[PDB]
Amino acid sequence: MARVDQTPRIATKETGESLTINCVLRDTACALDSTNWYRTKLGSTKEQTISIGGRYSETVDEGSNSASLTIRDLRVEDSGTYKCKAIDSCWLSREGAGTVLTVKGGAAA
Amino acid sequence: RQWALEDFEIGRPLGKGKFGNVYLAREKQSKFILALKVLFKAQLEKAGVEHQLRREVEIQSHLRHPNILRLYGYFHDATRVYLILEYAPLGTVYRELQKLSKFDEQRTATYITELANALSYCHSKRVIHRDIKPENLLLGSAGELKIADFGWSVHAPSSRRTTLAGTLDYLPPEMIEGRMHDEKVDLWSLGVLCYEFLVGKPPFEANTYQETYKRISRVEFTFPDFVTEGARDLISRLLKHNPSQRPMLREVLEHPWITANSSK
Ligand SMILES: Nc1ncnc2c1ncn2[C@@H]1O[C@H](COP(=O)(O)OP(=O)(O)O)[C@@H](O)[C@H]1O
Repeated sequence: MARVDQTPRIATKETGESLTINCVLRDTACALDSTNWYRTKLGSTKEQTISIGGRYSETVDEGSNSASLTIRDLRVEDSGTYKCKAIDSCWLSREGAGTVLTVKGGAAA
Repeated sequence: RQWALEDFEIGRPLGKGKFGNVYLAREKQSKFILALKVLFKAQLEKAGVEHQLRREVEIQSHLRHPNILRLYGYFHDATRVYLILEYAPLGTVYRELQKLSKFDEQRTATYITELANALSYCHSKRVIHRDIKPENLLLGSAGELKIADFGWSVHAPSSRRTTLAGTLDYLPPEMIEGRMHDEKVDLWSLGVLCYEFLVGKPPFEANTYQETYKRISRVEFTFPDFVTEGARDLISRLLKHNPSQRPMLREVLEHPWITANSSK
């Protein structure tokens, strides 16, 4: 009954704002210590790795079996679906159900 | 995990690795031939690299390119981890270099093209590869090379200090001197491999650790007389101490020596 809980499932933000996505592996002693982040931009078919650095940062909380991704200074280009994916300490594949991010406004302009 | 050992018939060993063996195998239902890499958990844990492997296997699972070895899946039992891999029937580039001593310009330029194509694809997926060694380049049925080392990174830049490899010979100066590194390591690797393919040994090879460290840090290398002007130009453009001065992958693929000699 292990599950990865990814939040928020849906996010609408304005340009310049920040988004934190959280993923928690619940209901299991298996450890989520190895999380990678992926994005498919809106309108695209290509999944990409979220490379850490610049506007993108990430944390791990080993004690709570969680991992987070923060994107700061959001841009319209950032619109898309985001997922955490990992192989946990039990060698089992884990993935969040995803965050559908829409960045609308507030100035293009 | 849904694949299991009973799904496979095992054949001859393909070779021995640090943490177990690799076997030829076929999946029983489809009779599809593949390679099964077996790793002992206790050995991975002993060396303390199991966590890193789980990160790398996850990354590898997304990479689909003719010049990148395909990972089809994985599974485990109480003592072992099993990686289901593309079978590369023509062995390693390392072994090919042992047999041929040196490669001609066509084979070299074609291999460099394949690597640059693979690395270009990697950039499009935003994954970074670290150093590339000939023993981790396998050959497909049509003689095309496949990057086989799972050596991927998702931090740009990175301050990481793996791998305690064999020698320093394939590491860029920023990695041995302890500075940050990113995608520009790619181009150093292409320069080292281009040289090694043409000459038969990598450009900074020496009898001692000390001398190799110094030659890499100083970018101290020379060419045998038979190396042509175009090859010298490409290699010298690639082996820059300052990573920011190394070319873009497109510039490698468009280099006159590459376009003149590559079959691809
Ligand atoms: N997918 C493959 N297809 C064909 N041969 C392989 C494959 N993977 C490994 N081998 C052979 O098995 C040997 C074990 O190598 P490898 O698995 O790379 O060990 P290590 O984990 O120590 O790097 C290699 O020398 C290579 O020749």
